[PDB]
Amino acid sequence: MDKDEAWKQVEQLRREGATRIAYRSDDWRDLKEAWKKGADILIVDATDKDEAWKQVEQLRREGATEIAYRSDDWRDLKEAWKKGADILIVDATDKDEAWKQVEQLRREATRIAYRSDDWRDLKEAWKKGADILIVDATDKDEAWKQVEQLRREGATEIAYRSDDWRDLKEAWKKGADILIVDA
Repeated sequence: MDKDEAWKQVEQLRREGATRIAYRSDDWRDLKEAWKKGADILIVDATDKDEAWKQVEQLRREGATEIAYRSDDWRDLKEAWKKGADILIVDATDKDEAWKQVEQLRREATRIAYRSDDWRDLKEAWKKGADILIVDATDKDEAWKQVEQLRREGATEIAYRSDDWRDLKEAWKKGADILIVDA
């Protein structure tokens, strides 16, 4: 998970013409650089550091307009929204309480991004209101099959995550619109 390699993936996807590139990191400085290089969606992870909202705060001040935040903890997600995140990432393995909070805000504002390794799960989340459906099957055959099926279902804002721009480009070709470089 090397930053210089990650930035190069963003650069290559930009050269290929992608306009909805995302970048996942725990460091606002790394995210700011990815932003300058072509990433429009900046995902603050810091699933290790608690007050990772400090990172959201700094990116907000720097002027990024699409900041995402991942936590399984609805209280953390809500704080991140308050500090300027507009995309809250919830996971299939999360407690039901996580979606419950992000759904309240989504009605009122925020977008919900749902990560599952089962495409039928992702479809249900789409039907239940999720704005962004993240495919991250490490098997590429299965992952690209999930992207294809979500496109067939009409699910919108399909995302795929990889450390390799070539896999992201294949996902893009098959129907993914958001391409997450995992730094």
